[PDB]
Amino acid sequence: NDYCQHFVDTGHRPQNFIRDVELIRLKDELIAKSNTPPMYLQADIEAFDIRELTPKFDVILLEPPLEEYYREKCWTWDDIMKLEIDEIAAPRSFIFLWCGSGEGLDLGRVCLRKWGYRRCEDICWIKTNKNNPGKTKTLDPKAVFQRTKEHCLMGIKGTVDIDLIITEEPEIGNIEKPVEIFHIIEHFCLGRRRLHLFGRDSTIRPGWLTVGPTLTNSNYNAETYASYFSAPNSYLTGCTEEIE
Amino acid sequence: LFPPQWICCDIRYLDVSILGKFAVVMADPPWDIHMELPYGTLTDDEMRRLNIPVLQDDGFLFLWVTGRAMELGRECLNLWGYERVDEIIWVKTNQLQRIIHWLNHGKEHCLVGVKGNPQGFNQGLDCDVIVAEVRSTSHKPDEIYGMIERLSPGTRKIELFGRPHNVQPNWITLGNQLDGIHLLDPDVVARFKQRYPDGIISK
Ligand SMILES: CNc1cc(N2CCC3(CC2)CN(c2cc(F)c(CN4CCC(C)(C)CC4)cc2F)CC(=O)N3)ncn1
Repeated sequence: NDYCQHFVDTGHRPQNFIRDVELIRLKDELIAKSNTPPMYLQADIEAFDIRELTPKFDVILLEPPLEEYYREKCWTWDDIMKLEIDEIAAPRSFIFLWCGSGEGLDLGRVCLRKWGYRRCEDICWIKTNKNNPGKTKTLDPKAVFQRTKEHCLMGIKGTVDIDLIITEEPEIGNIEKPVEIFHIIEHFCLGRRRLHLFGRDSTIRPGWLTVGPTLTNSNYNAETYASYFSAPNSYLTGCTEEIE
Repeated sequence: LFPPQWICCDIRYLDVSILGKFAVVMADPPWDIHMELPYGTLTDDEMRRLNIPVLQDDGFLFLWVTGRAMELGRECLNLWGYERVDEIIWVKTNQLQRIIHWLNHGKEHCLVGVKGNPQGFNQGLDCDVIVAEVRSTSHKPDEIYGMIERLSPGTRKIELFGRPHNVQPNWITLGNQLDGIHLLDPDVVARFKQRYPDGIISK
């Protein structure tokens, strides 16, 4: 069957028909034991000196609020590219950059290179419309096709899961990204200093430092935070037992 | 001339100016992805130097990319004069619709480039996700031809680095494993005779 034709016929996206969309439970349980307390800081990242965020991070998840997320303060790729991300990333570290579905797939690669990473994975969040087949999409002027996915670029600097997330398209104006991206990241066992830039009250999570303008509360303290990673815990992956 | 046409050639040396202008170009090039492959590859410089620019004035380019070609393909696309305006992914399933370095790969990527000011195309009919079964390894999914036909019905199209299974009405297919030269469009046939009077492409 040709599901592209079917989408033309009915309005059901082809991804609506993908099916199925203690093994790796020690992992997860080891992750949960390893996790630092959740930590969070309200900060206007535009006006904020990013270098106050210490220590250097093993993983950075970067989720800038793109204009395209508001179909019905936006950050342009001009703003994002000017962030000093390389100033806070560890010499060996990883970045996960939500890039949207338009020009961000190009400018986000420029950003990754600008900050010193190379792309090693491209994770696509594929959005089903099983609940509103009869909801046509209002296209970007340059679009050739209806855009039904977002890309999260994985980048590496220095020396179980699939690259797809499938969920239903959120309601209009819901900008949340699927929480599954956190599972993929934590399953990589990349180290324990994890930073989420442009997170929200609703994304705060154990094992993560969340920084963003709309946080209603803070508990960040750089000395307290650094203390979770002082010896003997400096090089844990986040997937092993705590050191007695 | 509507029915399938093809040319067995080395795309590095064919004079593509004899083919005229196309509404859609598609390529699944043999990129040097810095792994060992069962087919011959083109170097980065050979890819850059391909004479894609003479093939269109106003239309769309469909460019399959994997690995480091996700980046190199974007470079070639811009060098040849295109802006990347979309990106199609093909979710690979089995016959029961289940999905087949750091992550296992469930998809393949096709960049969509635009050149000039295309007019009369049907933009927005299809969406940018293909769900289809791996009918054979190394093969792109046939659905891409349907989406391109609905996007630009009846127009002239050219595929580079195609194989015999790829020949399609409205398409001229170029590849070095094709069976000879089969050209039916009278403009192309004339230009071919003039440029290649002995039916041989060399330098
Ligand atoms: C020297 N100059 C030439 C060369 C030439 N070709 C003829 C055709 C060519 C390469 C050489 C096709 N090739 C091949 C096989 C592949 F898997 C891929 C990768 N791609 C990735 C995306 C996908 C949808 C998964 C589908 C796969 C790309 C490929 F190009 C195998 C082959 O044997 N030949 N034609 C004229 N001139």
